[PDB]
Amino acid sequence: QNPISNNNTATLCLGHHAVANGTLVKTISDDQIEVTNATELVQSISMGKICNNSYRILDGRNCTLIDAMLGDPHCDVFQYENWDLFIERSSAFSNCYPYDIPDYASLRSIVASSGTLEFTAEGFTWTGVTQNGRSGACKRGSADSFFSRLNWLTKSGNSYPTLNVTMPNNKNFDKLYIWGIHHPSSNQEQTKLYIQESGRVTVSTKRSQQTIIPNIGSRPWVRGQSGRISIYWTIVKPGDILMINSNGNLVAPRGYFKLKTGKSSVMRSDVPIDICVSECITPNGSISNEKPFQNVNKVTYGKCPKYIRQNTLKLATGMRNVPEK
Amino acid sequence: NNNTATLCLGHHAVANGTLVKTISDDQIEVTNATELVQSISMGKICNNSYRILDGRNCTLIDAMLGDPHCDVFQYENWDLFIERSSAFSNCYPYDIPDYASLRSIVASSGTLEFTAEGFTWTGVTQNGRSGACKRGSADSFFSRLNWLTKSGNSYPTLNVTMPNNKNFDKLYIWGIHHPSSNQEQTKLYIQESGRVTVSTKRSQQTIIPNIGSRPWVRGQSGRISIYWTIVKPGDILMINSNGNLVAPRGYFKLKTGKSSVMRSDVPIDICVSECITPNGSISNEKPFQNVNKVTYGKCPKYIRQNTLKLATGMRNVPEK
Amino acid sequence: SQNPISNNNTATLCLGHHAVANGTLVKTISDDQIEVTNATELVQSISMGKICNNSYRILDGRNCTLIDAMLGDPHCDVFQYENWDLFIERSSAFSNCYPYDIPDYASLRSIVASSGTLEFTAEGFTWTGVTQNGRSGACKRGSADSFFSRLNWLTKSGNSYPTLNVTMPNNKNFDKLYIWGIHHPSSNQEQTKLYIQESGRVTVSTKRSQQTIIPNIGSRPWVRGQSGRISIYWTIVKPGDILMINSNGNLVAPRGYFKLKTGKSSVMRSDVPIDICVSECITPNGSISNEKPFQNVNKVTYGKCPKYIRQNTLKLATGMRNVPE
Amino acid sequence: GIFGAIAGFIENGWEGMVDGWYGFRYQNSEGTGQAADLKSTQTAIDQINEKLNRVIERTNEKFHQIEKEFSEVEGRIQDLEKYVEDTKIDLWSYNAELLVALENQHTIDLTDAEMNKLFEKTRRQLRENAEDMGGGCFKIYHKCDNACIGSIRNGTYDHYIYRDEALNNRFQ
Amino acid sequence: GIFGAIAGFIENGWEGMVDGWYGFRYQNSEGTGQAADLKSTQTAIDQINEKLNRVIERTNEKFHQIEKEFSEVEGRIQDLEKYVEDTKIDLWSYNAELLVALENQHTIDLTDAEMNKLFEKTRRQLRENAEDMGGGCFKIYHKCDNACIGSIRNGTYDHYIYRDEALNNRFQ
Amino acid sequence: GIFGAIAGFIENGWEGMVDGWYGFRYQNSEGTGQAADLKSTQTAIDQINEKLNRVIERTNEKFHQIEKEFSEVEGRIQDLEKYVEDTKIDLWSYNAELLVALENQHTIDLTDAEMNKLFEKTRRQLRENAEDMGGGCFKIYHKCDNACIGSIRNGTYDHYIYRDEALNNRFQ
Ligand SMILES: *[C@@H]1O[C@H](CO[C@H]2O[C@@H](C)[C@@H](O)[C@@H](O)[C@@H]2O)[C@@H](O[C@@H]2O[C@H](CO)[C@@H](O[C@@H]3O[C@H](CO[C@H]4O[C@H](CO)[C@@H](O)[C@H](O)[C@@H]4O)[C@@H](O)[C@H](O[C@H]4O[C@H](CO)[C@@H](O)[C@H](O)[C@@H]4O)[C@@H]3O)[C@H](O)[C@H]2NC(C)=O)[C@H](O)[C@H]1NC(C)=O
Ligand SMILES: *[C@@H]1O[C@H](CO)[C@@H](O[C@@H]2O[C@H](CO)[C@@H](O[C@@H]3O[C@H](CO[C@H]4O[C@H](CO)[C@@H](O)[C@H](O)[C@@H]4O)[C@@H](O)[C@H](O[C@H]4O[C@H](CO)[C@@H](O)[C@H](O)[C@@H]4O)[C@@H]3O)[C@H](O)[C@H]2NC(C)=O)[C@H](O)[C@H]1NC(C)=O
Ligand SMILES: *[C@@H]1O[C@H](CO)[C@@H](O[C@@H]2O[C@H](CO)[C@@H](O[C@@H]3O[C@H](CO[C@H]4O[C@H](CO)[C@@H](O)[C@H](O)[C@@H]4O)[C@@H](O)[C@H](O[C@H]4O[C@H](CO)[C@@H](O)[C@H](O)[C@@H]4O)[C@@H]3O)[C@H](O)[C@H]2NC(C)=O)[C@H](O)[C@H]1NC(C)=O
Ligand SMILES: *[C@@H]1O[C@H](CO)[C@@H](O[C@@H]2O[C@H](CO)[C@@H](O[C@@H]3O[C@H](CO[C@H]4O[C@H](CO)[C@@H](O)[C@H](O)[C@@H]4O)[C@@H](O)[C@H](O[C@H]4O[C@H](CO)[C@@H](O)[C@H](O)[C@@H]4O)[C@@H]3O)[C@H](O)[C@H]2NC(C)=O)[C@H](O)[C@H]1NC(C)=O
Ligand SMILES: *[C@@H]1O[C@H](CO)[C@@H](O[C@@H]2O[C@H](CO)[C@@H](O[C@@H]3O[C@H](CO)[C@@H](O)[C@H](O)[C@@H]3O)[C@H](O)[C@H]2NC(C)=O)[C@H](O)[C@H]1NC(C)=O
Ligand SMILES: *[C@@H]1O[C@H](CO)[C@@H](O[C@@H]2O[C@H](CO)[C@@H](O[C@@H]3O[C@H](CO)[C@@H](O)[C@H](O)[C@@H]3O)[C@H](O)[C@H]2NC(C)=O)[C@H](O)[C@H]1NC(C)=O
Ligand SMILES: *[C@@H]1O[C@H](CO[C@H]2O[C@@H](C)[C@@H](O)[C@@H](O)[C@@H]2O)[C@@H](O[C@@H]2O[C@H](CO)[C@@H](O)[C@H](O)[C@H]2NC(C)=O)[C@H](O)[C@H]1NC(C)=O
Ligand SMILES: *[C@@H]1O[C@H](CO[C@H]2O[C@@H](C)[C@@H](O)[C@@H](O)[C@@H]2O)[C@@H](O[C@@H]2O[C@H](CO)[C@@H](O)[C@H](O)[C@H]2NC(C)=O)[C@H](O)[C@H]1NC(C)=O
Ligand SMILES: *[C@@H]1O[C@H](CO)[C@@H](O[C@@H]2O[C@H](CO)[C@@H](O)[C@H](O)[C@H]2NC(C)=O)[C@H](O)[C@H]1NC(C)=O
Ligand SMILES: *[C@@H]1O[C@H](CO)[C@@H](O[C@@H]2O[C@H](CO)[C@@H](O)[C@H](O)[C@H]2NC(C)=O)[C@H](O)[C@H]1NC(C)=O
Ligand SMILES: *[C@@H]1O[C@H](CO)[C@@H](O[C@@H]2O[C@H](CO)[C@@H](O)[C@H](O)[C@H]2NC(C)=O)[C@H](O)[C@H]1NC(C)=O
Ligand SMILES: *[C@@H]1O[C@H](CO)[C@@H](O[C@@H]2O[C@H](CO)[C@@H](O)[C@H](O)[C@H]2NC(C)=O)[C@H](O)[C@H]1NC(C)=O
Ligand SMILES: *[C@@H]1O[C@H](CO[C@H]2O[C@@H](C)[C@@H](O)[C@@H](O)[C@@H]2O)[C@@H](O)[C@H](O)[C@H]1NC(C)=O
Ligand SMILES: *[C@@H]1O[C@H](CO)[C@@H](O)[C@H](O)[C@H]1NC(C)=O
Repeated sequence: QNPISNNNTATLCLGHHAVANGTLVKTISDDQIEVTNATELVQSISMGKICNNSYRILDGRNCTLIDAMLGDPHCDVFQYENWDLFIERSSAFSNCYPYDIPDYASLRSIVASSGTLEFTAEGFTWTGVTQNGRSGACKRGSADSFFSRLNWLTKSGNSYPTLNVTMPNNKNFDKLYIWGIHHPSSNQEQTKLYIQESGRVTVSTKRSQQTIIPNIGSRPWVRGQSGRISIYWTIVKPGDILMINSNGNLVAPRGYFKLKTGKSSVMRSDVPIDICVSECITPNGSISNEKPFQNVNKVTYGKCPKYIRQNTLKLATGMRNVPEK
Repeated sequence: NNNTATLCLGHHAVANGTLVKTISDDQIEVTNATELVQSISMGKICNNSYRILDGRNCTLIDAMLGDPHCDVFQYENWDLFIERSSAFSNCYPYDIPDYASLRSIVASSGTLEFTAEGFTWTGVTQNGRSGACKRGSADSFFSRLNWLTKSGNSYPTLNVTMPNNKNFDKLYIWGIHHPSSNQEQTKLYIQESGRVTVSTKRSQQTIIPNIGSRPWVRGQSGRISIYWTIVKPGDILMINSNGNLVAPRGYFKLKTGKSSVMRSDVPIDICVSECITPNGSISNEKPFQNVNKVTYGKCPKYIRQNTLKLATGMRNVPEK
Repeated sequence: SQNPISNNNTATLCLGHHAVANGTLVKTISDDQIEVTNATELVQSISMGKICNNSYRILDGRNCTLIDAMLGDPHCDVFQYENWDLFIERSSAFSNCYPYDIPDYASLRSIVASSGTLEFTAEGFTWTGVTQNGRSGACKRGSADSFFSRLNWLTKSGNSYPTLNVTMPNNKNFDKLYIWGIHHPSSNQEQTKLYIQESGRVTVSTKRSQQTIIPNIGSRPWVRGQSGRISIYWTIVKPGDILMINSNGNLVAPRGYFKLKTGKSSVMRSDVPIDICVSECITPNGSISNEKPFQNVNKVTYGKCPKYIRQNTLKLATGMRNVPE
Repeated sequence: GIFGAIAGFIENGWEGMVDGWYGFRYQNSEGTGQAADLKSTQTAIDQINEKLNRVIERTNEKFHQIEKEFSEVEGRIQDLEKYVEDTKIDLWSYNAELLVALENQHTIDLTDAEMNKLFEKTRRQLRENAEDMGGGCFKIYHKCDNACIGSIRNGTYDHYIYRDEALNNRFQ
Repeated sequence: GIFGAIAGFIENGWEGMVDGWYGFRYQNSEGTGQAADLKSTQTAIDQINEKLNRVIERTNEKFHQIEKEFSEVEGRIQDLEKYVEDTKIDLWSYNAELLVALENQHTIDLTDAEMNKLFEKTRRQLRENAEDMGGGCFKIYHKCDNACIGSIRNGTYDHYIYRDEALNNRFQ
Repeated sequence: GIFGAIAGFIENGWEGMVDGWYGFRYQNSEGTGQAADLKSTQTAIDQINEKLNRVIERTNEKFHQIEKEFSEVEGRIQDLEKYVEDTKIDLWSYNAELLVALENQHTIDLTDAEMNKLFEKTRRQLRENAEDMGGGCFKIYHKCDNACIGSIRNGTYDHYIYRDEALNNRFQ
């Protein structure tokens, strides 16, 4: 009661710190509760550019991966390239013979994952035909040309003999062979180029085969051409053999691509590539990977935070903040 | 005793509590709990929030092609198309390679908006018909398809083009007739073997008919095979054929939709609901449901459990 | 409070908890590592090194794939009318009949595996105007040229092969599986010798489905004396539906159907031995104990199995914090 | 519960406590009475109310998905569709089971905590003027009529007023 | 731990306590003793025994599933198969890691709580007849033979019998 | 919070305490002062710092996956690809939401626990020499200079030497 503390007493008070400006977090108990400090767990900002300092980034520029593989002339710079990540641009275009690839997406995936365009020519012998067919749809310089990796065969004299060739795989890796069939625009064109009215391509290994027939008919002109080539592929394992048998329309392989089991990929993005430090790439550019989550893009490559829908998640790093007064 | 007092602290209890599970206990009694799993449906599909289209005796595909008994479905749109298990085909027997994909693409787009186009078919007979496909008790055909046959003793190579000068994607449905015999082939098309090539700048399809008997369906042992082609703005459709073409009459408008298709036999009626399942609409108040893994709309999550009780009150410790 | 001998008129009462000399470390939300009195391992990382034969019916394929047993490759004759919960395919398995391929092999294998039976019923197909029961030196059964037991290789009779047209209704209450094929001859001479027609064709249909295959004449790699191939296809006929077969050459005909069941069966690739023991969970590494909730042995499992996770160890506390004396 | 108040040092609940989840019963010179404690009640209710909304996002629209029922046997693609769906359902079923058990544990604990807190709050007010009798009851060692009980209820009890009386009653 | 009993105000555990998890040691005129407390022990054991089963089913029966290993490069369908499986495995691996961390935290918390609860229960019985000396020990300020200790252990100690004696000893 | 210390029996925090999370203020004949408690501070910080590392695996490299954006409609395979990815994202988004709420709850609860534990530790040291004033303050009933306060802070306070003095002040 005495206003002055007796000398034979003391007061001891227990307490905790507080800060003037706390921050709000969510718990199991409370929609919002103020804590002394919190940290952001969601990366929502990108670097606006793709960093090329950790992973080997290859800019496709005007070329798709497939066109670089086939050897579209404007893609010649890409011969024998390799990558961790191949960047495909929305403005890429094809500029050779018009073509399609049944299951295009699978071939793109296989090559992208392999991470290389290491190509090796092989000594195929094509008895009794003319090799190195070319087209005005595909200029290399100012000269009619063709996909560098394919060999467009046509008749010699008045005949196109049944082609029958073999190529054993005596290496220790998978060989990828790319080949095709030409689809003429008319019966007249078919017999003109290949003699046989009904073309056929059979590509086989010991335990698999692909049997293809040409498709004949008028189609919309693309670079002056109503004809088309359809592209196919065949993987030959070590100890297996490749066989090609055709009585017309064959667009022959010139060799093989080396297939690797890689950590490579392909990504669609229009963002510039520059010098900087990042271990995670998205179509929006590289991002920091300090945080466990990100809301930048579900498409990622590298050492990346997990994509989630939320744009912010605040983790408390301090106690409940209870300011004075 | 006036010189003292007693003050007791306590908490409430109820005569009738309810059992829940915790991390600590398989079952413990609390004062109150609530069910989190929706296990009861309305037994009917409510048609008030989403546009529900009852297919009745028609599949979506048959409505698309214009099977005569599906003529009511012309130019319809939906959030959810409902297919009944008793739906049936009643036209020329057909198949569609990748049927499931066409059905999905159309279901998703959510419209059957069709626009006729002025295809010229020089030198052939148009509007072929069949006893397999009766309309008004007379031989007929799919409303959206145009069965071409010889004119006189000729069937010239057809070669036609249709530019897409619109700003949306066009969907073209077309087909090829597989006759039951060489006699029918030459009778209808002159040529001993037909061919249909449908292409654009970025895709091509060439189909050859296969002659022979398939099982009798509505008088017919032949078949039509159905195909589709999408033509983007700026692109052009080309059709080339020397026989057996079942031609398109125009195009369907494709749009980016939030629509779907669902199989159900329950009635469609007026009621309040935002979640549809094959068993009927269900309330969406609860976070979970065990009615059906198939849903459309604003739906609770499907889980295996038929009941989950959330405590809404303290441990219940009744008096003796 | 010294007093060497405690006071008779007071007592001391201490409260405590137990401890063990050798605790074990676990992880909590609060601590990277904290010592507890005991813990239990939740990840099964050890297999029995063999597949137990006693809970589920295990069938050892030995030298045969499930597909070869289905087709009736002679060295697989012992597998006729077999059934299984789990079919084990060995990596040493081989084919020893006419060389063949199955487009979508994986799907047919899955369908048969799941059904869990090779129950086969012959049917009275009538093959008018052709020779039945073709044999090949590529497919010896004992000392005789033979063929897949479940297929019927048709060839010309006299100097003719008429257009075959056969039917078989399904008046049963289950789905029938028909396996059938087409021969791709290696040469034109062989084509006309066997089938007269210069080009054959097979159309197999039901009320609601159809498949047409045209052969492709030409050389494939020599396998057991043959540069030709058979391609295998299947058709599933539902109750009330009807099988139709149409061919003017090259048909490798079904002899009947396999009964399909809605089963709980599967197939697994493993090279470990099968033996007497009790277990309810099988992996390619062998049977595993299923007392634990998780396992890190193999992502491929069958039966009553712990969930596969990436961690090789997870310790669950079964006691209080251990605070040794 | 971890605090050992509910189903602990408090033997049972009161069915007759209708206007609160927690409260007081008392006997003094003026008879017997009961009163609810509003703050403790409100604190528990606020934590329990719509508690799942803190973890489960508001149900949003889903539209076209994958097929989940099949009328034909198909093999590989169908196997994958069925596997994807089963995988999803089993993951959500686990999430549901865990969430409910965790939330229920939290509800049991927080309500036990509120009971304990109210007890401790009351104990601190009474200082040296009362003893814990067990069972959640305090023996108050002075004359303590309804206004005095009321002062405890509203947190304004002044122990110094009664300390001499109480100390004498406790330790004589 | 959150209650600060185990590895807290109790300095260490007792390796010589073999027939219970919690208990008492005592010294009086008759000598020294030890006795397990069975109720606190059982409470802790019941909560810990097969606790995972409250949230996860032991093992689930599964049959035919998708392929998970591949002998050929195939592209799109195979990419999807692998992605589905990897996605599933990472999600379950996360579930396993969190579950074990949460359950271990709960076990530590509940065992610490039982220790605290036993101490508080004993404190409540003793009323004014004993003081907490720290270390989890009470000094009992009266003659307290084995029968008396027994009455504390079975919750029948009547503080009133001994209060005058204890108060005289405490305040001298 | 569950212990009722922070935002509870302690009215508010001290913005003027910058060298610790928990601590003491005192007043005696030598004046007033303040000092941080390092052990309670460290215990809280150790539990909080990088706490997610206990449940969230070190981020690993992922490489080629499935396509997640599509320029044309395709039907069945694309529907499945999209559904798989949507399913994955929804499950991880839920995991993230739950983890953060659980961690935050745990952080609030463990810091409240440290506050209560420091208070109980101090109470036990003081024995019969002090009373709990409420508000987290002790009235110490003997002369208690800065060295004496220091012995309380470093846990070496000897209640025995001040007991006679303290009891006489408390009760007379
Ligand atoms: C609080 O009080 C609740 C109300 O029940 C009472 O109603 C009042 C007015 C009085 O008349 C009471 O005498 C009467 O019992 C208690 O709820 C009841 O709890 C029991 C379990 O303890 C439930 O039993 C289950 O019944 C199922 C029957 O199906 C339906 O039938 C009733 C109508 O009679 C419906 O309302 C229900 O919703 C049911 O859907 C049955 O399927 C179950 O069988 C299974 O389990 C038993 C073992 O328990 C086993 O033998 C058997 O093989 C099955 O595996 C089960 O028997 C009862 O449904 C339920 N009644 C209501 C209306 O909810 C409640 O227990 C009580 N709470 C506490 C803590 O005591
Ligand atoms: C089936 O039907 C299709 C569709 O009608 C026919 O395909 C057309 O075939 C003709 C040639 O026979 C093509 O016509 C040629 O087009 C060339 C390219 O056009 C450019 O310029 C126009 C602007 O007017 C743009 O539309 C376009 O983008 C191009 O930039 C022209 O270079 C040609 O002109 C020159 O050709 C003649 C000879 O034909 C020369 O003597 C002259 O120098 C002349 O200037 C020509 O007009 C047309 O492109 C094709 N259309 C399509 C969509 O493919 C098939 O021929 C038909 N099949 C059968 C069997 O009848
Ligand atoms: C290849 O081989 C197949 C298989 O044999 C042949 O296909 C059969 O062809 C015949 C001839 O067209 C078909 O016969 C028809 O069957 C119809 C369906 O029968 C069902 O429904 C009737 C109800 O009327 C029941 O009686 C019966 O139990 C069945 O449930 C009948 O409706 C037809 O009868 C009508 O037409 C005839 C015309 O002769 C009239 O006389 C009758 O009055 C009646 O109006 C008819 O009999 C048979 O359906 C086909 N079977 C299959 C499985 O397809 C192919 O012909 C053959 N191909 C070649 C080139 O040879
Ligand atoms: C298209 O092109 C291909 C590739 O050249 C041709 O296919 C080859 O055709 C020949 C002729 O049939 C095949 O020759 C056969 O080879 C077998 C070899 O297998 C292994 O074992 C022998 C040891 O005997 C080794 O020499 C060899 O390296 C292999 O390791 C032999 O078994 C056969 O040889 C002889 O067997 C009998 C004994 O029973 C002898 O009496 C005969 O002399 C017989 O010749 C046989 O010669 C060769 O295998 C094919 N290669 C491939 C890769 O398929 C096509 O023929 C061609 N097509 C056309 C239409 O021209
Ligand atoms: C036992 O627990 C259940 C928890 O489900 C309690 O029922 C819930 O009570 C609240 C408040 O009355 C209801 O919310 C109200 O909803 C209406 C319209 O929907 C709205 O206008 C009000 O403003 C209010 O939000 C809630 O719907 C209801 N939930 C259920 C499933 O019935 C019940 O009150 C508890 N009983 C006791 C005694 O505490
Ligand atoms: C939801 O479904 C209900 C029920 O199916 C729809 O109401 C029904 O609509 C039909 C046809 O549109 C109505 O038929 C009409 O009725 C008169 C006489 O009643 C008839 O002479 C007309 O020729 C006309 O066809 C019918 O009355 C009505 N049925 C019922 C049972 O209510 C409703 O349109 C649907 N709602 C939405 C928003 O889609
Ligand atoms: C806190 O309570 C005291 C004690 O007495 C009251 O108890 C209350 C819970 C209430 O039910 C009331 O009816 C009862 O009187 C209050 O003191 C009393 O206040 C009333 C007016 O509200 C006066 O009439 C009395 O004279 C007065 N008596 C004494 C001894 O103080 C007090 O006002 C109340 N204060 C607050 C801030 O809530
Ligand atoms: C609680 O214990 C008391 C006394 O102490 C007992 O402690 C027990 C654990 C046991 O070891 C026992 O041998 C020991 O006596 C019990 O009261 C006593 O019971 C005995 C025989 O029933 C009598 O001879 C004593 O006079 C009696 N003491 C008193 C003061 O009545 C008591 O039975 C026990 N209560 C319960 C409910 O278990
Ligand atoms: C990263 O790039 C993607 C791709 O455009 C952006 O995602 C789009 O966001 C816009 C604006 O909200 C929407 O119109 C689209 O629905 C999104 N997707 C696509 C495929 O267009 C994303 O916002 C970008 N993030 C950045 C720049 O930080
Ligand atoms: C909703 O309807 C489905 C069928 O679409 C029901 O699922 C069946 O349930 C029965 C038991 O009630 C099982 O025997 C069948 O095997 C199930 N069929 C299928 C195809 O799954 C389901 O019970 C209904 N759900 C309700 C009414 O809540
Ligand atoms: C400590 O825990 C272990 C489990 O980690 C227990 O030992 C197991 O006991 C079970 C059932 O009796 C046996 O199936 C296992 O073979 C044992 N495993 C190991 C690794 O030893 C043990 O019971 C516990 N020990 C104590 C003293 O409680
Ligand atoms: C698993 O399968 C069965 C029992 O389920 C057993 O096979 C028989 O036992 C021995 C193998 O040691 C053979 O001599 C018999 O011929 C088998 N029986 C038949 C009918 O063939 C065997 O115990 C188990 N293991 C193996 C490898 O078969
Ligand atoms: C324990 O405290 C004793 C009291 O005096 C000191 O308290 C310290 C905490 C510090 O603030 C000094 O400035 C005070 O003078 C002291 O004599 C003992 O040496 C202390 N022992 C230890 C190990 O801290
Ligand atoms: C603990 O392990 C030691 C090995 O260091 C061994 O001697 C014994 O088995 C255990 N000790 C005790 C006291 O049980």
